[PDB]
Amino acid sequence: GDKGIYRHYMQKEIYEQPNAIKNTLTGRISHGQVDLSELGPNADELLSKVEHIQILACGTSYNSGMVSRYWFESLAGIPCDVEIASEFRYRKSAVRRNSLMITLSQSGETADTLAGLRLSKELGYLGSLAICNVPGSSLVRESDLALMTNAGTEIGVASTKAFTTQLTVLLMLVAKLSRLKGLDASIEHDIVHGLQALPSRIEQMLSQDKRIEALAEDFSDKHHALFLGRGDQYPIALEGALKLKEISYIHAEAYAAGELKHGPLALIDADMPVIVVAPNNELLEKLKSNIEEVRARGGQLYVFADQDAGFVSSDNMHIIEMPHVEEVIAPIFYTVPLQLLAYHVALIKGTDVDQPRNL
Repeated sequence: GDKGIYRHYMQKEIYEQPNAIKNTLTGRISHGQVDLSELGPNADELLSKVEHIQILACGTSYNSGMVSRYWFESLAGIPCDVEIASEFRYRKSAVRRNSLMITLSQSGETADTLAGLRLSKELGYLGSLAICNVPGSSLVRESDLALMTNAGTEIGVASTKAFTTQLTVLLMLVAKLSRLKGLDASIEHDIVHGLQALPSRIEQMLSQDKRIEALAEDFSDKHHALFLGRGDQYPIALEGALKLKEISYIHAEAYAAGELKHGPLALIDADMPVIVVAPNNELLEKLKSNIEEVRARGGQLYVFADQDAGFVSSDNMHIIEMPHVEEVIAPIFYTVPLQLLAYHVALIKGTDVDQPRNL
């Protein structure tokens, strides 16, 4: 990795995101559909007889996994369950009738997943689709089926592109399975549309850089933050929180937006800004009401929403507007501002973005 124009690998990776997402599509879309042809002819058996998915990873790879759960359950109608590699490999787990081992992972060497998988062999899982990003290495070698996200490599210790790409492949596989089960096949095409939209929708968001450099000032000297998502956006709060913990060292915690008032609200003052990710109007109405209950301790709500939704900043709710995007890929879109955000906080605090402390 040569740095080129950028200050850091991480910045670079963020800015490489649209491209990399190109590559993870190159020849997986043809006749404008999902071609899972590197899979080899022994692929499509199996996937048809699936009535449950089990995903299994660490770090950020886990959050990508968590996202794609929401997808399956609603889009492909296939039960999905997510687990942290370490939590898995030490419980007697009940197995699900006919189950797939999707094991998400970056470089596919990750100690914990690796043996997570192995335990499934002897637990009688239908088998193993790995998703990962390095050719032939220990996870790749022992998995039945591969889905190399080929990102070019990620040098910064904070997963950026690696997240988006994994989300993409997750997304194709949602499509492959939705057809291999009969359903509306429009439900494939939405994915495919959004899927092709995506690369330049991120460039949309990338251009918005500057406006995020602004907001990070609001965050650069805080020591707590509270990221709030719902449904499939919630796992994006986990990725939000995570990155802020990771590269800016702020205590960031993510939380189900519904749940503000069973715990955290009492934590909010001038030192814990609350970020929400992409609420709908009904949600926002509750959060608005929540945060007003704490205007006195000087708490602020920062909301990332569709310019299209016409929310308006009141004095202590601050709308950050993003462009419209197609619901199917929203989760992927919204990742980037949180990435840039964290990154800019890190930049202003001057903390070691590429190799951050203890990670």
